[PDB]
Amino acid sequence: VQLLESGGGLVQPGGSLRLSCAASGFTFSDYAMSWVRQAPGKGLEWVSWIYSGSGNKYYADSVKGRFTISRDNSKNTLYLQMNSLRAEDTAVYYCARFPIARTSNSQSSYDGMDVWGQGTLVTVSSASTKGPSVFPLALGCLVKDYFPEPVTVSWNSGALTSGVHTFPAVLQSSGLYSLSSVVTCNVDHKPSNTKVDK
Amino acid sequence: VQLLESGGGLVQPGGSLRLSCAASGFTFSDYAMSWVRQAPGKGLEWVSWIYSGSGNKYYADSVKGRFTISRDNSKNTLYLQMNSLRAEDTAVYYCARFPIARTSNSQSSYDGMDVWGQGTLVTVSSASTKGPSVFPLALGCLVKDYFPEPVTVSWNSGALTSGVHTFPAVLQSSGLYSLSSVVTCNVDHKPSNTKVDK
Amino acid sequence: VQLLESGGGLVQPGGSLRLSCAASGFTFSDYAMSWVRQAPGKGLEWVSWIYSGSGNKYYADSVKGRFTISRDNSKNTLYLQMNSLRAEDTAVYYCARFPIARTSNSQSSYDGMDVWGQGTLVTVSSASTKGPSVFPLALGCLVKDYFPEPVTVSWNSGALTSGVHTFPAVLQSSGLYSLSSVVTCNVDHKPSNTKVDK
Amino acid sequence: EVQVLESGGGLVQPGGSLRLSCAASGFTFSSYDMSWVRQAPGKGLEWVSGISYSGGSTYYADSVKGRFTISRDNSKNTLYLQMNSLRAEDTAVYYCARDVNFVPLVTFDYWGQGTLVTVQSVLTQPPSASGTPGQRVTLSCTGSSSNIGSNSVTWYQQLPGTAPKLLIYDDNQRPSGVPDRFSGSKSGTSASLAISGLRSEDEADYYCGTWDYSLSAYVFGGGTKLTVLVLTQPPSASGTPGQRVTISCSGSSSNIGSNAVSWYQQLPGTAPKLLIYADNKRPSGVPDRFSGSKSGTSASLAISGLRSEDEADYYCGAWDSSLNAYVFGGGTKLTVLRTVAAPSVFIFPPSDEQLKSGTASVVCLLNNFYPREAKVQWKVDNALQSGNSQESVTEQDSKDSTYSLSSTLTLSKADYEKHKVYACEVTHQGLSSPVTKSFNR
Amino acid sequence: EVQVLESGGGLVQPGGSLRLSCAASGFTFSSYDMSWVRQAPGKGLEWVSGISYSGGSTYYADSVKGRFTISRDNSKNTLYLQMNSLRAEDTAVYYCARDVNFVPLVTFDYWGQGTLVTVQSVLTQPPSASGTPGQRVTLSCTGSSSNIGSNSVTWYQQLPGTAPKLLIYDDNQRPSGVPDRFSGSKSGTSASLAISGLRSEDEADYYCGTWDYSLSAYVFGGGTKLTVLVLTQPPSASGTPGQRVTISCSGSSSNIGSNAVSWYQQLPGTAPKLLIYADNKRPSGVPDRFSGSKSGTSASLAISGLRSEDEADYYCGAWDSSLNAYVFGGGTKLTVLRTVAAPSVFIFPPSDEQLKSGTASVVCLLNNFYPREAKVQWKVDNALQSGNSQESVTEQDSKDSTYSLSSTLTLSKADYEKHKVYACEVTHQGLSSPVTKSFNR
Repeated sequence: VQLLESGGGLVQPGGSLRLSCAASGFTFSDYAMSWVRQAPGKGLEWVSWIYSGSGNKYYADSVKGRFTISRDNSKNTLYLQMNSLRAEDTAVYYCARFPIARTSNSQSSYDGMDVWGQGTLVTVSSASTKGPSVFPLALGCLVKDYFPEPVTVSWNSGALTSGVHTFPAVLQSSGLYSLSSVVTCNVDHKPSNTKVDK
Repeated sequence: VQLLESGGGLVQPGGSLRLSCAASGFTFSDYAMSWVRQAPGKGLEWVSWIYSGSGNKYYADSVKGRFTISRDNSKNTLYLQMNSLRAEDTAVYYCARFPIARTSNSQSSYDGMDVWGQGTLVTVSSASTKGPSVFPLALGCLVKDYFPEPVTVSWNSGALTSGVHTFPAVLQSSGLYSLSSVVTCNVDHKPSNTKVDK
Repeated sequence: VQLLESGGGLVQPGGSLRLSCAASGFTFSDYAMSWVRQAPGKGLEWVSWIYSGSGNKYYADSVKGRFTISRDNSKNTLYLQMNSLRAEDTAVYYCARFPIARTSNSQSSYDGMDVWGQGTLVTVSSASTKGPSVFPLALGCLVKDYFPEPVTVSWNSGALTSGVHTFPAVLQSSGLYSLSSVVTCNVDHKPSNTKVDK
Repeated sequence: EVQVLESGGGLVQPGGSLRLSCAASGFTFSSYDMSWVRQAPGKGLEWVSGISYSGGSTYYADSVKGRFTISRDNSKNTLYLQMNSLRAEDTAVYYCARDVNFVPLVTFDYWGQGTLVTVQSVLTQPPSASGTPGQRVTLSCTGSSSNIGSNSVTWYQQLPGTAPKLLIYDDNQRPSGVPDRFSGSKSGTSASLAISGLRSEDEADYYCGTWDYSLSAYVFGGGTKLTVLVLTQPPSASGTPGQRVTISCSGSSSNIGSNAVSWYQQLPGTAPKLLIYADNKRPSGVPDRFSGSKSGTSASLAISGLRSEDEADYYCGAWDSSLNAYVFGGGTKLTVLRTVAAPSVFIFPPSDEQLKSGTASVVCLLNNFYPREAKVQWKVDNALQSGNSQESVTEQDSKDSTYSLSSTLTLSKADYEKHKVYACEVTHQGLSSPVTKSFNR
Repeated sequence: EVQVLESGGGLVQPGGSLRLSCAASGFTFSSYDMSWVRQAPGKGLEWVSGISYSGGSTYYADSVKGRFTISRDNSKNTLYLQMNSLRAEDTAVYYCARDVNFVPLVTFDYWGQGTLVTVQSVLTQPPSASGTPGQRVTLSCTGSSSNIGSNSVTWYQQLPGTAPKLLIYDDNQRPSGVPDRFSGSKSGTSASLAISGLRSEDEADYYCGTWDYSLSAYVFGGGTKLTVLVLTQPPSASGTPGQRVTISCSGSSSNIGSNAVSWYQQLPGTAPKLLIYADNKRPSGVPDRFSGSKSGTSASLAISGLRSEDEADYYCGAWDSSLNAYVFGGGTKLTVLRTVAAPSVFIFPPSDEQLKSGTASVVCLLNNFYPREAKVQWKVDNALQSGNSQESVTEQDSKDSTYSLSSTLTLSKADYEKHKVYACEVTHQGLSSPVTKSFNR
């Protein structure tokens, strides 16, 4: 069982885009589906829930009207159109399978959000991207002035694993994030699509 | 199940009177009965206990001789003759049903004081009564110079209920009590039998 | 079940002697046996372990070569020859039964040191003995200048038992121990074999 | 089984006749009194008639007196109502009720399913009474000295579209199957029922029934259709390893009381893992120590035997019947009580690529320290920073169960050389004496 | 079932005869040795006689040698004792005991119920031994080299008024049904039983039995009747909402140790509600969080998940066996730990009907403030009142869970106009800066 989200990236305020959640490993039509929002460094904020397209779709009080959830059981996908996006919606979206069908002997997360996907990250901001700048320092390496979060930072491309502590990035005056990996450093920024080996 | 007490009122020191406790909702002869004293703003003093008239009547060490408890199972009433009343006995008397018969499956407050009546109030004092004086003041209304406690004070005859805070009366130099209701005021004094709408 | 040790006493440094452990109350041949050392006011230091004479005998790393353990199942005894004794070995030796045979339903200290004897006391020192000298002080009596530890001190030959506190002896500049019993005093020194009633 | 089937109801015309027959099995039908009771569509119960154990004594309601004949054939154990000269008011649903006790203490326990026949109340029970969940509602019957005072008062709860069900008999007792929640009461010529706490299954019509020694009928009551009208979670619970920590969250009846709560464990940087899915049950693949228990409106997640893997954010989530949302808890931040460690303090002067970049980010680090509370003050030659340094602490270590903090002071390129020495002073419980490496330009 | 019934006991006369017959079923009666054992009323067991598996070898106690004949008919699987030329000392209760093992290691496991026949001990077991609950008591048998040293020692526990029960056999082991608590021991010619920890069910007579290869009898032991040897309540407990508060009261053995404690919740201005009626049990209609537990002399009322409805006076009450009074508890004033609120401060000049009445009661009020501790000082133009103002605070609010206080200064009619300004200063944690409305004449 695996749910893979796609469509998380740079969004202009008031923009429109589409999260696609490919669900595999289970009979997609039998379980309800839901989207759950998590603001960076904040709690789980439920987004929406669906079981059938012709049925009733449920939405959070703050997203009623500007969000639209849908299914495609032929493709085993769950789609979320978000339009007229507001500032507080910059977050990580998880595609979660909500079982609603319990069987006699098989006891399975009935009504519990059972399995959560890796989740994509949506940035609702007009600020443009900027490639990370890596600066080598317990050996460490700062990565400053990259937009937006996240960036994948590692030591020796994952060869050296023990003792690698990564602290969460910060929101600076320029609005540009910065982390540092402490024990070559590999810094991979997907939104700007730059791989840097320092 | 309900126990209603009657006979609480003005008592001259060393006087004599009779508390009558009408008990309904249970087989009176199937449960011991007791009287419990509560001095105003103080704990509960076990007054007395009875099960059968031919049976021994338990009395508190401070009331042995001056109190007499009795039953009337035909009338389903519990009677308490108090005579030669002393000053400390000004209090509230509760008529409490003390179950002493436990049955096999029915588990019921065996030996626990199960149900307590509303309780009457006995004032052992030679001071005469005086009608309450109501003075309108968060809207408030003082009620001063009424004897004895209690007095039923309310806002708009119970129509306005939220925010009505009543503080306990005080014993002044004149010996005359006073409260105030804060948020027309209805002040009903039973011992003097005056209903005042201010 | 009881294990009684014998042979604890004065030992010249580099001397030789024999601890004999008579074991009764159990089938001696079925359980392994062991010797455990406890320096005065210190932790348990395992000495040695045996199960069969023809099998492998195990010894502590500090006693390999200078100690020899053996059994006598006919006499139900466990013997320990200690020779070329060194200074740190002044201690109390416990003869401990180490069950190694667990049966189906009977669950019994399998592999646990099950039962420990009273333990003898071995002093590896060239200093000669000296009879205790009582010094009466809550009543009390001081047993000073006795060698070696232990000495059995009591009040009224064990008749007066409550409140009798005995503190461990000390190693003085002269090397001579001293206790005191506080609440006649009976002081019995086995190594010097003197019974004193003061 | 003491079931009583009944039939003989159908479309008829006024002034005609109709034979209703109900057959009783599972008990000695020839020893218990029985009766026919009538319920007009959308109206309270009206007791038609009643026949004794022997069939000798028959009682009829005065509204139907003289035209209905109640009869009982014990050989086939069946019982008949012969309706003759019918009226328009008789269109209703008919039940035959078994009488537990003799008259006058009539007690109707088992009722027929209902035969739909198409063709005032003595007890002035209130038309309706409104209640709220968890309330104590007293719905009071009312009668004369012949109705309430002398004979037993029996309370029936009729769910919408079902046969009535006995709740209270003999003024006080309850059958085997009625929760103690319902309590009878009777005083003089006025009876009452007290429901302490209400649920969704108490939505029903409650009728009071009493025999009459004067009217010689079992008068019923009128209607009284009883109507029923955020997961607050601790922000950060904690406990020593090996302890049992109780994370108790509470919402409302709509939030958690009437819906299945769930408990999720979100470790730092990872997706949450459902530890509890029912109010109590636990999914496979989760250690048995993670117990769950929902009492009323409060759900408790009990984590026994804490370890370095047990430190995470524990959320409780439950569906809302009112808001229609799977509302989560605030999020309890569970942390283990570790022995206070010694903060290893380091500092780094900014690199020369900082100078080539135009800024200077000088970093100070406190590694392997407990607890979370610690302060770093940038003493730049006996001078304190004024709101420019920013710091964030790590989460509790996955294995060492300790914290790491880094404070970064981001000053201007020209600001780095205008001063000579920069240093960071640390305030923590593990190091009473401050430790600082004073690097120089 | 290996039961052994027995009969043939009744009123007889000295010098007569009596046939006792016991029938054994459930086992091969013709393969196990059996015996007759005797217990004088209020005296230790005395082993009458014993017959082997074949009935060939018979053994008799020398006190009854030559006058009792033990016999065994295997066809009907029954066993008889023919008592002839009886004496006055033979009035006792007789049992027939199954012998698990051969002689000499006799082991009496199953015993008859007892036949009451009306008409010195070799083992010097102590007459009695006193123990305490949780103690380690060693009750030691004693015999010669023929009794204890050579043959197995078996320990029987006879409860008052029942047949004996085997506890220890073969000096060490226990039957299937005897707790490991009991431990046998034997050294030389002295046996013993060790009971580690004692309960109310260890009150019994403990006998040591051993065969003799010289005396040729199964001598028992003697007796050794093992014998086992104001509700002070906190004035004001408290806790934050959602916490579990323990209200622990303690009286005496007469107060609470030997009588059922009860816990009552008196909300302000209302009659108390019984929350706990037994030492542990809880009446219906009370939330399940109100737990009760009486350990020894201390009763604990545990309130889990506090709320605005949980603040009340919690009394513990228990009957006194000595004083003969339902002694209650001092009264614990439970209050919830709320966030400190801001006292809303008001003041009222006395009305003109005060002037028409002859007094002047000026009131100052602090509403919606936490905690209970707060002070009001009547600053009448930089002057403090001298013991004339009186104030009483409200109880914690039923919903807001906060306090309201009112201070009344009752001064003379002429005292109101002799001064110009009256004001009240407030001291509370929620308002560090004092707030006061300075009204004027």
